[PDB]
Amino acid sequence: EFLPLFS
Amino acid sequence: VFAEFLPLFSKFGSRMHI
Amino acid sequence: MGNPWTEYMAKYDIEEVHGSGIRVDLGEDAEVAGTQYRLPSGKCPVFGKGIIIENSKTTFLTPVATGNQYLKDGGFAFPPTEPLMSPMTLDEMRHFYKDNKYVKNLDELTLCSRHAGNMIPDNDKNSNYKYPAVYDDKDKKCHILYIAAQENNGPRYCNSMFCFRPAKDISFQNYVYLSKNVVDNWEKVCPRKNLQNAKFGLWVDGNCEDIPHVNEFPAIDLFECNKLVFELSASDQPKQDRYKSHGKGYNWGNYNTETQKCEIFNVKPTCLINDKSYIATTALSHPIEVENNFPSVP
Repeated sequence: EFLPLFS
Repeated sequence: VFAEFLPLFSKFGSRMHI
Repeated sequence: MGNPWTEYMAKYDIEEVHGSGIRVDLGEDAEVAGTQYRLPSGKCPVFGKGIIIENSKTTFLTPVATGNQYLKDGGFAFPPTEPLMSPMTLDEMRHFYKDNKYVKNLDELTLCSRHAGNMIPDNDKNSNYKYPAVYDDKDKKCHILYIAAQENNGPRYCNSMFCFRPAKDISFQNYVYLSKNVVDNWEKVCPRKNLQNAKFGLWVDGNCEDIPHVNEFPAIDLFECNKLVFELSASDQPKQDRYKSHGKGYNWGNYNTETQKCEIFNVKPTCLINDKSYIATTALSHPIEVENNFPSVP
């Protein structure tokens, strides 16, 4: 599980 | 309604840009 | 006469300057996708505070375990992200916030608090939820805490949810527990160092009087007295505005170094008494650092 960041 | 523990989410945002 | 200690003692009025629990800080509520959560909201940093996870392979600064292992294994810290948000050294935070004049030059503790506060759970654009953080003052690293809970140690449950409690452990001496509300000016308005050759008192008719009623607990050294004050301090959770302490509790101690007595009390002190046998401490204060000289009050 790898988590992305969004704007 | 309240919950005891926050779920482990898959995605996150950033407030940094106001 | 008028009290000359007023300005000096302002940082010791814990209910006013911190305004939340110390041992368990859950002074506010926030929302994530329609659901309400309790979260830390103290305005002061808590020096030496960490979370002990009962019967654990790791420490609380280890990232949270994933999937069905979440809350069973791992620690409390933010899991790895793309790009990596936690842990973040002081230098990396200042570089990351280089375009923001209001954040890039904040003191390290405030910066770690603001950095943790930038993470939106589930990218819910309506969420006011702000993760707390732990700053390691030795390695200069900010650890965003994914888990805002501080105590789960009911005789009931304590493969399943882990059991844990807050504590000032010797291994946490350089850690600083930070809510989303940690103030920019903490150094001037919050306690940090313990006061050597000083005893807290109460200003009455032009004289600094002794605290008239204290709760005496034995302690081998200052660190153990600070652990005791922390254990009995303001708590937003019943031990094992609903359960909100608002900063009210046994947050102050006068440590007698000679009799090895930690004299714990629950009212705000309004002056200091110069006494060679004493060290004045608070639940918020560093468990080891001492300010060597008694203050000169004008």
